[PDB]
Amino acid sequence: QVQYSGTGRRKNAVARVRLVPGTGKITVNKKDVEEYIPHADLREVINQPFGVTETKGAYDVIVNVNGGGYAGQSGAIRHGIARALLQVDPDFRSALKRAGLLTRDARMVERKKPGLKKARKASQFSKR
Amino acid sequence: ARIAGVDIPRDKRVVVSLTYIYGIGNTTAKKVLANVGVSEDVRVRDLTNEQTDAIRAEIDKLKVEGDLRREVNLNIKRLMEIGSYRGIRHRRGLPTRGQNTKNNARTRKG
Amino acid sequence: PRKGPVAKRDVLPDPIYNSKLVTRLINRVMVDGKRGIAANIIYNSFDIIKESTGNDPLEVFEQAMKNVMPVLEVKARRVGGSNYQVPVEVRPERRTTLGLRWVVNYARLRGEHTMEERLAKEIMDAANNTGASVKKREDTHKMADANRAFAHYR
Amino acid sequence: QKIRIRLKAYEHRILDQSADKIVETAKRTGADVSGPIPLPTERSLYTVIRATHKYKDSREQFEMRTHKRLIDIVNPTPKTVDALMKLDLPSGVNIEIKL
Amino acid sequence: AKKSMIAKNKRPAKHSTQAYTRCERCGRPHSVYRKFHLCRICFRELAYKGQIPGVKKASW
Amino acid sequence: SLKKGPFVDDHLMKKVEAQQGAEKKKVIKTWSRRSTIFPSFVGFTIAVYDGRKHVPVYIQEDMVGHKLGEFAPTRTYR
RNA sequence: CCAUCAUUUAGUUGGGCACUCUAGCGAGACUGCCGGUGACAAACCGGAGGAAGGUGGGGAUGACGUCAAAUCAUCAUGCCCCUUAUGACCUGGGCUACACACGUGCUACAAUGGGAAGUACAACGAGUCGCUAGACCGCGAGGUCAUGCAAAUCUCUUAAAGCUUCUCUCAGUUCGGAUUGCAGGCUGCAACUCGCCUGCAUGAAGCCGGAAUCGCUAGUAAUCGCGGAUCAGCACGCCGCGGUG
Ligand SMILES: [Zn+2]
Repeated sequence: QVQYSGTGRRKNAVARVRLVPGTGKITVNKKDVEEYIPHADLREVINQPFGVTETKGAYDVIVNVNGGGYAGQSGAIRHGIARALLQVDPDFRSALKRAGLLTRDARMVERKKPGLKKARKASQFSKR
Repeated sequence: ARIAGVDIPRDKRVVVSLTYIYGIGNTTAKKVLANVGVSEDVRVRDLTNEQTDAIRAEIDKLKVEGDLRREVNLNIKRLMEIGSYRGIRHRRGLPTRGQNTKNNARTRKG
Repeated sequence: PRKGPVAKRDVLPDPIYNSKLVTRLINRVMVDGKRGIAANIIYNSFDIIKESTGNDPLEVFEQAMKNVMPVLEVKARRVGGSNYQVPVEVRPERRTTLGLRWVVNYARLRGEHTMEERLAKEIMDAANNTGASVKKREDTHKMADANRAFAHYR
Repeated sequence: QKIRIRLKAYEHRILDQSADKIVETAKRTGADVSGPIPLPTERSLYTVIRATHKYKDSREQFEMRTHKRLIDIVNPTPKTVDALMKLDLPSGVNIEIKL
Repeated sequence: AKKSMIAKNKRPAKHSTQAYTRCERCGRPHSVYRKFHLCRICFRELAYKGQIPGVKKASW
Repeated sequence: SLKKGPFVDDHLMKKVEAQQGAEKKKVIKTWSRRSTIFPSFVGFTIAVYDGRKHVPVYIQEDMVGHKLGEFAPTRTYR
């Protein structure tokens, strides 16, 4: 077969995605994406690159994901799917580029400082 | 009258209404209702006179009455009349377990 | 701040209805960052709207917003030791801010057995010029257009 | 494969230097030495109060990293054993040869 | 009294749960690290001078 | 919770075994406030040091599982 | 680690180092180009390209000086004082006392919730007389026989909020969990004063808190768990880590 592979990262989670011609479906870690991320609607965040460019089918998606939480490792899946689509035809690097969908989100958990309750929350004060 | 001691409430399931007798908590009600075979079904007490007598005769094998208050009362009574460090505290309205009395007596001394 | 004006905090339009207003409404119901609960609440409320004497949840929601949002707000200020209040105009983003805020605040205080039975009912009562939200708007308009007295040269 | 090394140290410079020493003097007399594979670099963390009597709300933090390195030898020879157990430099680096 | 207590610390204890650690330079009994056997503020003093091998200032 | 046999001290148990024969003396003066009241301590009069003095306590029967320190307090309030 | 292959309970075993990962060495961000403003200047506003754009995000790094600020109790040390006692050894007791007043926190006053059953997803760290696999006994905290590991190999460690069903119905309550009675477990020579945990029973105040006052500008506030220093045992405190946002 022919296939297309990309790697997506977001917030302590890394995903390895594979594009394969088919009829439109995605399975992750040997389960169905309806069951793996059955939260409400994060799937409609995942299927956005197909919605903007290469509109819209048809590829079966196979991914291998590990790390982070359920909402991080779906933005990571989106990242990877977008990169793989870029790999198919390089002419997509404009429509995708306009709508984000191509950049890594570098918003990590800020580190805790000493003498503070959290990264920025301080203790309660009393002028007297 | 009702099914033990006095006045198990209406309109609620038995697993909860049986809590209202002094000495029946939550797991005890479960075990009593299970040694017979009575369920809740559904959110009401619409029992039978065989189910009431069923769940009435078994409570007799426990200490769920003013037979329990006697036990607890005479226990604290034996405590305060030997030495006794615990009873001395029982006689002052002060925590009887070691509680570093700076605020922890608002419950124990009002 | 002190340096000068700042940005506007772009929002991400929710994918169900593709409407940034529903996004802000989800963000206002949410407490403690539990967003899936807020989303379930808003979607059940809109299902309740359409199912019972409805046309579409976006339409009646926009009309309720239009009937609630204010157009004349006052600001209590200090001059030199005596404080008063004066009316002023109202820029657009503040308007929708206030609208959402009032609707959620006064649906939270309804007194039924579900946040949906409160939210759907309250924005329906709002799209028909009723409910403490509309009365709050009218209290505001009455405070203004009266306290213009000590505002006419402010 | 019936011979393998392990090297720990606090400086990756000295670590890589000695790893190249052993790899070179191994493949000079034999063949097929698996590369100096890197291991995940343990780290510790020590927080301390930097004042002798009071002021808990100002501290100073220390650490101690420990770099790791792995080398496996394939098909030794009655000369590699000799030419290996003899070289010894340098001082503050741990060496542990297990068959 | 801090010269008799270092002596009393080094003799074998009268019961299992009667031994306790002290610093080795000084005799400080509070906040000693038992990988180094050094107290809170001899550690910060010998870390500078680069005498303890390993330890250095951390930032990330 | 010493379900592996309750706890007396040897000196205390030695003294009580030694007097177990006849009618007893009030001079059993021990510090030993950790010991429990075995069912043989009845009728005697133990002296329990409370950090300052030796308080005597007469051992009835209802006090048979408690400790010897529960009958000689140490704080002196009012 | 498992994409192209056979295989089983499985990345396991044959195979491979493609991908992820680990960690050495390099690249990359400079108002560097393009338009306008402005004394043409510095600088500011907008665009292109790029993972990143204007000190990209965070840490370490604290001048001359101020408060005779703090510490002779970490350690040193000038002067003064004690010396059959202000030095030294032992048992038992305070340091935990309670008419009250002030500060810093935790748990709640419920339906955006309480209870029952099922299904998921992390990261930082620790381990030899230590971390305990597995099987069995106990309602439970735990116990017995035993197994791997001085560690990317084994273990601590199936995270909790989350999602899906079934209930309960606005009440001082199937909310809340203080206080007290009885029976146990674990460490320790020994848990009365004075430990932590388990089970059954009891079921307080509290229905969102005046004057006044605090924290915070984005993966931040709010909320949820996990680890370890100290340590036989003992954390609502402290230092870190990540999830939803
Ligand atoms: Zn020291």
